[PDB]
Amino acid sequence: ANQFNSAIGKIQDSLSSTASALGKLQDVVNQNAQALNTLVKQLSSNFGAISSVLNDILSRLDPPEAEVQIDRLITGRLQSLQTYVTQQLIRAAEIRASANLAATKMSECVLGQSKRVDFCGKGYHLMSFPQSAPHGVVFLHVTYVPAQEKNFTTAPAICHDGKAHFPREGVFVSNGTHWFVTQRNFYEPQIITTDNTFVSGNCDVVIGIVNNTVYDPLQPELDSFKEELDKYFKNHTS
Amino acid sequence: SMTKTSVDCTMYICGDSTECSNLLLQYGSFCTQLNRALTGIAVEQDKNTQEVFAQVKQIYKTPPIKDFGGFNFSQILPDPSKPSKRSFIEDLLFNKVTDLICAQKFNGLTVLPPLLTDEMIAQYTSALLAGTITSGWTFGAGAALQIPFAMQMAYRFNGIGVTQNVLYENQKLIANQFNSAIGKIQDSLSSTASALGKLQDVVNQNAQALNTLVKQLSSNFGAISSVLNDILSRLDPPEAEVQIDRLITGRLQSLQTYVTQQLIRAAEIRASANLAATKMSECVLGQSKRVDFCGKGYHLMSFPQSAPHGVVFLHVTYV
Amino acid sequence: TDNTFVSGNCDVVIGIVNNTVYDPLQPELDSFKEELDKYFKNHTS
Amino acid sequence: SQSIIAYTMSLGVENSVAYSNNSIAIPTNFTISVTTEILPV
Repeated sequence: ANQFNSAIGKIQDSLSSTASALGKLQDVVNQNAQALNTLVKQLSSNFGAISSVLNDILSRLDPPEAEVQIDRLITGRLQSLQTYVTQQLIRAAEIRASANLAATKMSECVLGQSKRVDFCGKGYHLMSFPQSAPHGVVFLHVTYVPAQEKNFTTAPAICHDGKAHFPREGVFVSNGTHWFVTQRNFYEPQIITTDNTFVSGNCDVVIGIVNNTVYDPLQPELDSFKEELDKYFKNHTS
Repeated sequence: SMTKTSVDCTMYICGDSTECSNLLLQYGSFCTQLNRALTGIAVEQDKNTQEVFAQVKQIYKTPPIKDFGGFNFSQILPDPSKPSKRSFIEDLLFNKVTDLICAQKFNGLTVLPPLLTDEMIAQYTSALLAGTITSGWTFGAGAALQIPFAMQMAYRFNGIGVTQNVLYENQKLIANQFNSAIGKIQDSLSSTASALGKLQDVVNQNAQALNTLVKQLSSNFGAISSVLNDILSRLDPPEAEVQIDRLITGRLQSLQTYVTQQLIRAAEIRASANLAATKMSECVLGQSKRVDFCGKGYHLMSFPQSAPHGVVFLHVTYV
Repeated sequence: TDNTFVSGNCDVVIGIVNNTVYDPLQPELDSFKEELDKYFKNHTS
Repeated sequence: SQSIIAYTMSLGVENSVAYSNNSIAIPTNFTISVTTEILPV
């Protein structure tokens, strides 16, 4: 509870203090601003003609001379307009590719839970929170990352009765005294039992197997009965 | 990544001409749009190297005493005894991919050097290789967890539905199957030089585009002569402005045609870079259950390798 | 019984076959019952 | 007394992870991290 609430507070502080994290969206505004400005500023260029003003060419030069100068003006503008449209088609292919990626993360990270690496963000993905953004969308990804680690002693299998005991879930760890079973994602030491392992093959086919005693939870409960039932059988004879 | 090129509008259209430079002012900002477009391509070429080659900011190293359980990584890992850091496979990957540079730089076509050198590319590869070997799947989702490599194959088999008992019994059989398969990779890349043709098409695409862009200068474009010194020394200044304008309009469309083609090829190379960045994270760092993504069969591990203007992935699958 | 689980009955499943499910507790307890028979004869002897 | 300096690109902190057959590392703790991604639409 204190880890998530403090992390959201860091997102609020990082978003309020740093305004450049949204520059990916500010680039979209800049690309459109530079494109809208370039198209209108080319109207003042002469485009190989005498003057860019169409009212000055028509009211001065003769009709045979005016049609030639205006032809250079119109053709030069069409090339500038086709250049604008061509640049818009290129930015259209880039914004649709980013939209397909946003629609993919919205489905896998937000709606469901994705196990993909470096897709929903660094670490094991847990939940994703979408947020509205101008000309875009912002994703808040909550992930699971480990913090503290410690080196342990391991072994591929446990040899008890002459057959290798492989861990059912987790791995084998030991501090140098007794062998424990714990998960890979977190350390929760447990006693080796028949329910935590399974018997496959023998002890010879395993390279690096160690010898230990697999605790049978039914062994003390059945032996306690052999003690009690013999005490009952002794009373049956008396 | 693709070859970074920067073309000056002035020297390509009309060089060493003051009268033509005044004629270019009538066409406005055409240099600004063509220069920023080619500049934006060169910037995106370096962004593809940061999103693909270097996944993490932590460099991982190989321990001096190597016991991997019978696998031989000497071919995939770089050789420290060589002057240039590379592996045995990357030695062929660099050699099978092929002055024209200085000749094109004389006409105003500048080849920009890449920000990320090939030696630093091999370090990012060796860092991801040494991390996949020692840390397994742990270094990608967080701090690197020390795990023996023999137990790393057990988890990778449990993910595809294979009980780890097959590993410990077939440990000697799997050792011979992997070492023999990696040996076939070096033998196939040495005999067949066309396996890298996907990268050779990128070099050929830049070579044909730069050469054709220069060949457009030899055309007169409906004028008397394609040489600038001829028009100035033959026709009067009032008559010369007409013939020079014919060379300007043609070479402007020829330069806009090259920029248009490069902006289209830039979208194709970024799409392949995003696919390489996705396979770098899912196949190499972690283990993906996706089909026909990390390679045919049930995926196990992925080994990246450095390649000119690209990256080579070595995929190990369970068939 | 540890490798399988009980769901439904034999009449609902289409294509079910008849066989014996080995329970590792049966021979351990049946032999334990034989020992109790031997233990009871030891207390009477 | 500051100026522009030139240097070779650093490739990141070099950390050699230990490796052994009988040694393993398991996390004793964890954390909950929140990240932000901005995708234009």
